[PDB]
Amino acid sequence: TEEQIAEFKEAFSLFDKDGDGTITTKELGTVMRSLGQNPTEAELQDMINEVDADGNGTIDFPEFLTMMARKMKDTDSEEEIREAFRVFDKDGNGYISAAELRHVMTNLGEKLTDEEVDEMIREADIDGDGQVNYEEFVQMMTA
Amino acid sequence: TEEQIAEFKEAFSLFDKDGDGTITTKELGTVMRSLGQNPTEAELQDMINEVDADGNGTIDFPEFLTMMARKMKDTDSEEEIREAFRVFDKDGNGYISAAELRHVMTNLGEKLTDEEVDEMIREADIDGDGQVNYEEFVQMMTA
Amino acid sequence: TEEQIAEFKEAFSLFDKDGDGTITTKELGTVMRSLGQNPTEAELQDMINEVDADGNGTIDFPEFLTMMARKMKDTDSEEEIREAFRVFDKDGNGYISAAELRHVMTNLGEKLTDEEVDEMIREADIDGDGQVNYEEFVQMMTA
Amino acid sequence: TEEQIAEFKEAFSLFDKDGDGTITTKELGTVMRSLGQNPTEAELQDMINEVDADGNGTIDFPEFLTMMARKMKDTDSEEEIREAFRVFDKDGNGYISAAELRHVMTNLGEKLTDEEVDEMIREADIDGDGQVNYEEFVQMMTA
Amino acid sequence: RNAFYRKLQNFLYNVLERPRGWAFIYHAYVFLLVASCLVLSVFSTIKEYEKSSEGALYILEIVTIVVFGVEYFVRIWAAGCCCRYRGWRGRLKFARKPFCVIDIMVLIASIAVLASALRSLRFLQILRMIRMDRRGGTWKLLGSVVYAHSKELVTAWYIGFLCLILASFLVYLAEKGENDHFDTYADALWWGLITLTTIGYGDKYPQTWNGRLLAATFTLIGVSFFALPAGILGSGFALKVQEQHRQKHFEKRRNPAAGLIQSAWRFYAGLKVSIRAVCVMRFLVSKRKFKESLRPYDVMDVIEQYSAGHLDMLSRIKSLQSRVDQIVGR
Amino acid sequence: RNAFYRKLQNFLYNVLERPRGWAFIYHAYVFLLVASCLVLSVFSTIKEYEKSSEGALYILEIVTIVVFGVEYFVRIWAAGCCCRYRGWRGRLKFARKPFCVIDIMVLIASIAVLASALRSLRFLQILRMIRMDRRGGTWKLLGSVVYAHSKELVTAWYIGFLCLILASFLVYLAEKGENDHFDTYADALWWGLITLTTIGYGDKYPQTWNGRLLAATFTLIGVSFFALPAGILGSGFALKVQEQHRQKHFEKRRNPAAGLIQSAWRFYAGLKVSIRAVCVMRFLVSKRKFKESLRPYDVMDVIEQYSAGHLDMLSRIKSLQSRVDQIVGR
Amino acid sequence: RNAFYRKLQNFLYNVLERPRGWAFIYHAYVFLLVASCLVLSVFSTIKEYEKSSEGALYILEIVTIVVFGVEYFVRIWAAGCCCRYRGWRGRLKFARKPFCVIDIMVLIASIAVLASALRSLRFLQILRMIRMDRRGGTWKLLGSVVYAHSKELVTAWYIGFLCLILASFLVYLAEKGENDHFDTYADALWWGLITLTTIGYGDKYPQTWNGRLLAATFTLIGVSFFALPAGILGSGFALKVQEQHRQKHFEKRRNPAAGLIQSAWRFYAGLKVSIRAVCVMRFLVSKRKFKESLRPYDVMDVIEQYSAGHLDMLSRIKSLQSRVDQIVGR
Amino acid sequence: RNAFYRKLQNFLYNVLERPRGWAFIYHAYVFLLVASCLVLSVFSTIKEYEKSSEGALYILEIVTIVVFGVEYFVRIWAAGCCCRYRGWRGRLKFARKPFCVIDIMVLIASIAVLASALRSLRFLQILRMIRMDRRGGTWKLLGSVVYAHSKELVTAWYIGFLCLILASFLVYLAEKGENDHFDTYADALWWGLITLTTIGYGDKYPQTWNGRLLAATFTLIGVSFFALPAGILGSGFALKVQEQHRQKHFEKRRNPAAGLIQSAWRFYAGLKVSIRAVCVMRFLVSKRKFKESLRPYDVMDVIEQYSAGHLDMLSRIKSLQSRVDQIVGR
Ligand SMILES: C=C(C)[C@@H]1CCC(C)=C[C@H]1c1c(O)cc(CCCCC)cc1O
Ligand SMILES: C=C(C)[C@@H]1CCC(C)=C[C@H]1c1c(O)cc(CCCCC)cc1O
Ligand SMILES: C=C(C)[C@@H]1CCC(C)=C[C@H]1c1c(O)cc(CCCCC)cc1O
Ligand SMILES: C=C(C)[C@@H]1CCC(C)=C[C@H]1c1c(O)cc(CCCCC)cc1O
Repeated sequence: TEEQIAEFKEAFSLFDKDGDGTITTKELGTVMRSLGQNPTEAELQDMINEVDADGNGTIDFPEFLTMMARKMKDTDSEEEIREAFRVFDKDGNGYISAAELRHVMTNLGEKLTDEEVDEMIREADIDGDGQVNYEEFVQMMTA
Repeated sequence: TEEQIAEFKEAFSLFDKDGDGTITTKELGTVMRSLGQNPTEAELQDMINEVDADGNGTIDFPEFLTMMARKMKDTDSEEEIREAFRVFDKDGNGYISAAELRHVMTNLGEKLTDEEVDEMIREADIDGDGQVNYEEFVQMMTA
Repeated sequence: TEEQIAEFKEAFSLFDKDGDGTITTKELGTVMRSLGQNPTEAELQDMINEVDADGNGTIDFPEFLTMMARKMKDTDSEEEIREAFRVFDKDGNGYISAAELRHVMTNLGEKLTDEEVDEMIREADIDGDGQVNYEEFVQMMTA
Repeated sequence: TEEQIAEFKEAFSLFDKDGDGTITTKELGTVMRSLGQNPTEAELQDMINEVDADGNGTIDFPEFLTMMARKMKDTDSEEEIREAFRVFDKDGNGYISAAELRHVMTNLGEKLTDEEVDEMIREADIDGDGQVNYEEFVQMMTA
Repeated sequence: RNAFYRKLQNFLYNVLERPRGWAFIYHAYVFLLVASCLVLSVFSTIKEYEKSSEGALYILEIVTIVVFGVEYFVRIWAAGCCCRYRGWRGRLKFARKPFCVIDIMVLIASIAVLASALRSLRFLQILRMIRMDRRGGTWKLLGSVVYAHSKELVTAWYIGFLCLILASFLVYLAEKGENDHFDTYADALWWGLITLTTIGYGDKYPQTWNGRLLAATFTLIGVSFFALPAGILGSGFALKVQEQHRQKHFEKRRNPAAGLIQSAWRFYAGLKVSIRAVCVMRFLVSKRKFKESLRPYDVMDVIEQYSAGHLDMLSRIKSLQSRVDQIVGR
Repeated sequence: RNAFYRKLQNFLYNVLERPRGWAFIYHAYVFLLVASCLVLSVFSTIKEYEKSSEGALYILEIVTIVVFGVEYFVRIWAAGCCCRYRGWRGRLKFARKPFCVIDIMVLIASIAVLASALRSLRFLQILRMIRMDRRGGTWKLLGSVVYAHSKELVTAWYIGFLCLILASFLVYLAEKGENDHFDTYADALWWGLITLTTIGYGDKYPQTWNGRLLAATFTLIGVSFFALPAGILGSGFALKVQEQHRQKHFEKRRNPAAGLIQSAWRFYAGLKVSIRAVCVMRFLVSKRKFKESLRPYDVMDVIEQYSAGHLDMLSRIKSLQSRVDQIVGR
Repeated sequence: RNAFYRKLQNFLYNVLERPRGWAFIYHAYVFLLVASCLVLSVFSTIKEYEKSSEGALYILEIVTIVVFGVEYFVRIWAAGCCCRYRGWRGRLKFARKPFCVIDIMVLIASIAVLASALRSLRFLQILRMIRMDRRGGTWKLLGSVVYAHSKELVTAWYIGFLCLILASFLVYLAEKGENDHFDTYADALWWGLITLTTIGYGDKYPQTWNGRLLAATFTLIGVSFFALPAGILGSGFALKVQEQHRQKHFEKRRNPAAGLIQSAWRFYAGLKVSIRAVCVMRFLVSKRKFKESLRPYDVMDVIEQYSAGHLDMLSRIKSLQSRVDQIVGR
Repeated sequence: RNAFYRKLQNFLYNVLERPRGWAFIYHAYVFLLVASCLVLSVFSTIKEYEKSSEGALYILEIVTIVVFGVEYFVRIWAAGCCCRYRGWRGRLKFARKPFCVIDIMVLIASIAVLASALRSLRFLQILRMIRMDRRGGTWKLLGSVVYAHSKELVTAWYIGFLCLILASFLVYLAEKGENDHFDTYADALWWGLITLTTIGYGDKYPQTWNGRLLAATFTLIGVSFFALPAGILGSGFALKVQEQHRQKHFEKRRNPAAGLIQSAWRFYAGLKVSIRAVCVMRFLVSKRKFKESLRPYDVMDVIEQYSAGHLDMLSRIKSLQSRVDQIVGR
């Protein structure tokens, strides 16, 4: 909508420090460093490659609108997260124990804090049975 | 001819700073740096190996004369450029699209400026049909 | 016993400089450096992995008590030392010559001093026959 | 003889700066640096391994006497130099051209000076035919 | 006591469905059972042994249908472990699996026939043998390896076929007159196929000495060209086994998976819109890194890794160089 | 509408000429067609089936000649994509291709014969089958692999031939008297070849027990030595497949090609003469780098790369070392 | 003179027990001896040669039992080298080894029979041949390689068995009437097995032309699928040989063993208790490093090594970086 | 004109003695010649063809002895290139080579026989074929590969032999009564060998259905175990070819050879004695480096190289570290 488009343009300008309508690696790196997270050159190049759907190495507002227009339904991330969890699930039946989740998830990848693990448990351990099933979690993830 | 030989000797002396009739890696590197382009040790050694047809690692005026005495007819570079372009041509039929050429050629290898791409288009896109054929371009390259 | 437990707790506190009941890599590294031997990061991580029988990367007094409660009988180190010595024994029959032992053992691995080699000879070359057998040595090692 | 043994002991003492009868890597490296040529750690260790016929990593006068007591006859270096030259000989018949010898030998391995190449030619190109045969040269090498 | 029942049920599911270790032994036993059926059925085709063969096969069919029914029930009961197969609808979907419906169909067919259907019996034995694959893994593996060596297999086939027709025609010319074996060209083709394959029945073989000379010269090549496919496929299978064995060691799918899960959650979890942007871009990055950890999954990545560090090394020393440059002015 | 016509024509050229993906299916169909001809022709050689075989083969020949003519015309029309095959002269040159002239020749021969030529029919079927290669790719690949293992194949052949003659002679000595199979040495050689190859017709086999003992001892070795070539070639083909598979990943022909094109153009595009020199030297460098990216194109280059960087490391630290030396005096 | 006796005894132990070099020749001789027995025993089954065969076999049995007794005694005398086999109890335990008890049993059996037992003689010859392995090394190696390629072997078996039954059934249908070879389905199965294996006795072969067509089409595939296991296992064995050959070079079991021995001794050898702790932790570290030097023992470790150094270099420059940062403020 | 004569003579020596390229064609021609003799000799054993065979073989023997004499003379004249074979004594030593003396012996034997010796003719043909190896290269290569896989070949042989005896004995038990093929155990052993080898003459085959069942079960395994050696050796040969192909690229024998020659000359070329010491130690170093460049000559050296640099890097940074430590105090 008008409000959504205006907010998206404001965010893009926040990214687009120069104001020329073309975001480059330097601007994204600097703004996201100011956010707090320090990136790597390969990381910025990967973001550019994933977001550059034009063929010039820079992005404009229409591309950001098409990106953010993407919704949880059509990301087609189901099978990917499923295989990831099967790799996580030692048993392979499709259930993850609470203790194993607490030990592994918070101590690998993008490390998370105590509030993060608490909210994962809140929105995943609905039944509080320990052996958290993820298929329902990912189905509500898509929605 | 006399004028051509005199100019070739002048160029060789420009290369041969020492004046002993033997061009080494240092003189070529320094003069080409003065031209603007910075080489590498492997690059200089490759030039020496390709141009040293005597067997002592240095060159004299007769070798330079035999080199520049070469003609575009006898370079025998036809098949090489053909295979290079087939590697470039994704389709493999023997035609290159203008947009693909603009995106790729100017963004790889020895990068080129806008005037350079303009002159490639001028002397290659004779018909202005986009899908530039290169067999005619290379045939006129040889001539 | 009470005395053994008290001494083990004293040793753990010596290791546990902080006093929070959780020994980490920093404390063990610092105390063992104060002992004299400089470790490596991989070495400290290996100690942590071998001693962490809980799943949090740190250790408490009960784990140290269970460890030190281990006796020479139940370490099950027999076959391992046997294969190690067979690798040492060029002949493979099961006897090691005194000269070969002196040359190799003191000049590899955790280097040992002259008193060390003297005590190995004392407690291994019981018969003083040169060809030190090790099966008896390891059987008394277990006891 | 007495004179030869005295000279060998003088040379060993020149090597054995310490005077303890045990030459180590440091002494050989320092003395042979004073000679002019710079070694490498691997080079010194290779000399130690090749010359240490005792088993302690250091050498004494008897070992040097046994070494220098070696004569050109019993080195058994024939087949080795033969295979080396066959590797050198592109044709493989057993003759080396003077031009190829001059270009290759002086520009590889332990580089040699002009006097060195002159003396190789003097004692190898006996017939002055260019295609120097080496079997006779190595037979006189052994003698 | 749901805990112990769940434990026993998951063990039964593991032993019945895709097993890993000693469970195979049980399946082997079942295989033997069905295998026995096959043999007995074959013996049931002999008039001499028809009586005893069928007598034993009746009892053995009772045994096998009882075993298969018990296994089917234990399976649809132990299917409760899988989340998809939970409750009435989940278990009904489980029974919807093609191999499960095939199992129940063969069960009811055996029950009906037990209470002429010999062809049906043989087909159902075949089907309960086929079910053991249950995934097409054999077919998929064979197809993958065949496709990998498609060009080599096709060249071997083409050269072997040319050799077959040429040798058979030449031997036919050499033998069309003085050998009743090679009456027509079809007989010569049959001979050539049966020899170059090295089957060599002996029903047809050259007898004229020019024919034998041609047969020798052409067999010396045709036998090798006909044995080539077996060697090619065997080497391909062994090389694939070695590749998989060395690939299964590094197991670099853990950290990318953890990063992907973290990023997906965070992306689910003016300046706020820019933050959500950053997060969705990082989610795309997580998808990309997971995918690039899926496909290559090979030793070549190591080289790539080195290359990365290679370039990295350059970069870092440049910074170091820059530093010392400042020290020149200070 | 030249755009859509060009698109359809390029699709037809892709499906007809060297295809990549699903187009093979079409060719497979065509193969089956010609394959059918072969079989029918063979059946046409049988007196019993001559009538029906030829009756069906007439219709099938009409079908195949129609298909081949339509394919030939569609091919010479879709050849317009290739620049060389453009216009009257370009398309005439296209038709000059050996497989195209062979195709038109077989077409007009089939048309003529349809309107005794059975041998011609068989030969033309063979030729239209052979055309499928169209490049010698099968022959070139087989020759490459055979040449690679030439020494191993030759040693296997030599040892197997020695084993064959020795075993055949010894069995001939053991059987020359008490076995009508081994009348002469030629019979014994035929036996030895037919057994060591494992064809084993059964027309000749030793019967005297010393002969059987010698045959056993020598077959146990000769069969292996005669099967060696198949295993050697199969392993060679599989190893070559693996090498090509791992080589096709890095694809380091892009940047050298771009550099070569740029350098060639610039070389085409006192001080001016020196600049043109520098440019032609750089053109030679481009040629050299392109060539060195052509031939090796192997994993060993990676090692070489490391070595380069290795030396680079050394050199770099030397500069760094030099730098700190200055800091000693400052 | 215990020194020379010990030297001779250790040489005899080396030649008898697991040998390394030329000692194999001696065993080869012994093998031939027992091998001869086998052949003679077979000849003793022929009525024609029974007389001479048994006449020679009596002397040869005397010879072989004498040789085996002398070897057994020399073995239990040269067993004194091994510490476990020292003194009365040690040598009695040595004789307790399964192959030693088997040896003495076969010896006393041969002595008894010499002073009808032909079946016993054949079995004991088999046993004294089997003893040569003495370890199961052949069985263990075969089992390891088979297990490594279990999936490929099983898919080959499954596809080959499906091909066998399908081709047998189809040829049986094509030939059940016009060929007495295929009376029943068992005959057709026997034919299919004997042809797809390429044995091809010739007792049964298709004769009807539709049967021959089906047999050709299905053999062209079945022979390859039946030869697949041999190629797979051969390639597996060769690849394993290459892997072992390249693994046996680095020999990185020396330094870990020395460290393990040092640590074990030291651990055997307030603040004192902390020191003993440090020592037992270091002993656990020694155990871990020894184990990690045992299992992987592969080229992949090299990659891991690089990775370690890789991270190391990172860490190192960080310190260097920190250093230059201080230089900014100084 | 010694220059042109020397050039022509060296070309002739290259074409005759160990050739590299197109010269093989000439040898191939010669091979064909001698090959023809073989065939003709075989044809000379047939009474029917004896007349014509011998008639052609007389002229062909004249041709071949003329060719071999001319080749022998041209060879002993072109041997002047090799330094060892120069002058009267050098050429006499050249003729002393075993293949040269064999060549002259076969020549004079052919001349004598031409002016019953059929066995001599066959043996001399064999010998002139064998001479082509001239080095044992085939035998040496086969022996190397067999030794490399000695354990795998021996386990295959042992398991195959156990399978052979077991299957033959069981089929003999199943068939001793109702099949005249298996009269004795020797007949059953012959059957088992001829089937597990897949030769399958058809002279003996099981007929009782229990016998056929046992034969099927045991052949399904024995055929694979008997084909295993061929696959193992083929894979070994192919892997060795690949190893040699990748090893022949780096060619690191140039610089060590140059260093060795320099050091040897210098060592040939108080303080003087110490200098001569340093020189002889450096000569030992040259010998060591040359030897270490001879034996390993493998890709593993690359890993070793890295390790060296690995340690080097460590050392280098240590120095750098030391440097910055001084900067702390300055
Ligand atoms: C699925 C396998 C195993 C391959 C690939 C598919 C094909 C059609 C057959 C197999 C195969 C043969 O079984 C035999 C040959 C030799 C030529 C036979 C002449 C008609 C080649 C050949 O590729
Ligand atoms: C093109 C192939 C497949 C090779 C290479 C060329 C040659 C002449 C034959 C093939 C081949 C055999 O087919 C069989 C043997 C065994 C020895 C036979 C004895 C005469 C060796 C042997 O190399
Ligand atoms: C121990 C070996 C060598 C393998 C593995 C174990 C098995 C049961 C047999 C061998 C083998 C065959 O000998 C033959 C085939 C072809 C299919 C035969 C159809 C019944 C497969 C097949 O794996
Ligand atoms: C030189 C080759 C090719 C090997 C190695 C040496 C030996 C004795 C024979 C060959 C060979 C067979 O030819 C056949 C088998 C199968 C077992 C046969 C049962 C007696 C094993 C087996 O190693």
